[PDB]
Amino acid sequence: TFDDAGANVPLITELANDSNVQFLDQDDDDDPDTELYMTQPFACGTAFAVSVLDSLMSTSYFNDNALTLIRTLITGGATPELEQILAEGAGMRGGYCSPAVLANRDRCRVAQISLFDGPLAQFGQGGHYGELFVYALRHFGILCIGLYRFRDTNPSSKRYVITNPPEDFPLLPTDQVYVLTYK
Amino acid sequence: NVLKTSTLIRLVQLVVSFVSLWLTAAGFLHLLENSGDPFFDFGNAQHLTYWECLYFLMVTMSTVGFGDIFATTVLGRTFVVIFIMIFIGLFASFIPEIAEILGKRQKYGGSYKKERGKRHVVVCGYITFDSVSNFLKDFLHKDREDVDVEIVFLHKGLPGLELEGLLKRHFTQVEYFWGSVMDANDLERVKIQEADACLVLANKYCQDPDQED
Ligand SMILES: [Ca+2]
Ligand SMILES: [Mg+2]
Repeated sequence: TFDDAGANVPLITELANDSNVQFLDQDDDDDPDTELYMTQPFACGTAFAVSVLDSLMSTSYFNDNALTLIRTLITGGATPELEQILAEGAGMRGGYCSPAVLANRDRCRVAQISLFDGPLAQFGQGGHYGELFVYALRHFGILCIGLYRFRDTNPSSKRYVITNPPEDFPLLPTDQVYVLTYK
Repeated sequence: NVLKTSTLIRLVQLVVSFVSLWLTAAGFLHLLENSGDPFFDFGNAQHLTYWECLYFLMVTMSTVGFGDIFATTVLGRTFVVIFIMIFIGLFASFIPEIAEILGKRQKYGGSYKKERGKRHVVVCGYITFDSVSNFLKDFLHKDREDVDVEIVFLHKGLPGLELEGLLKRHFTQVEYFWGSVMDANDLERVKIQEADACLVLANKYCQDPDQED
């Protein structure tokens, strides 16, 4: 407690054994035989483990280009050039840079934004995800990819992921939306 | 998808391999003995039934060999020699591996049946004849007031014979289950939702007390 808030602080835990996910939180209704991705701590983004990544073998085979899509995002924009400069053993070389290479700063990133206030709040006030998607893309170039919604609606702080909802999916004023964004 | 586990796969393979080879070899001997030998114009023959051949092969592959029934054609005898060299190896390896698989079964599975108005205490951690005997002789001691509390041991192991004797001496008020408090399914079996307390005993004589803690 910090009364001088406890479970309100956001955690992400790397797990060595995916079965230990059941110990991370209370009132999960734990089972030993649910796969990690179904468990409440993973659905909330409070837990992670290596076992969710091993399908990247088969995705790297079936579409190489799609693995570069993930990495551009997940590394924040590492490149074969940067990987080679590090493999040259000299350490990460840097300094002041030209306007020509600084053009790479204007690139897309993943961001998370709230429907509680600002121009998009009109959709949190009883609109639908399809309305929000089209409006944000048209007015801002903001491309919505999913929701981060409170698990319970009334008292806990936990939220869960909803990848790419249907167009008629109802929104809440407390929702946050994951967005691809350019500034 | 029904044959789910490696031991059930091995079990069904052993049993059905044995039975199919035994039934096949019994038919083969039945053909040879009832045929009679071709070298003697089929005059040397025996009128065995298939069931007598099936019995005789069991009696020979087990190496009992009563000789109440035996082969008398030269083909049936040379078949019995080939059969002896092969099937003694099968019987002497298969029957112990069947007995091993049937022996490797949990004897303290199942679930605590909560009696209508009695209390129970779950006990776990370092459970052994030394820890349990010292615990029970203080917990169930006659100088305490008479209270009906059941003790429910939960441990990931089979009791040693000394502990199994001690559990049987307290059969009316002590119960034991295979399992671990690390599994929600085992905690449900011991009915811990409505236990009065859980006691976690420690190995005071472990090689390192931080791994034990
Ligand atoms: Ca839990
Ligand atoms: Mg009882």
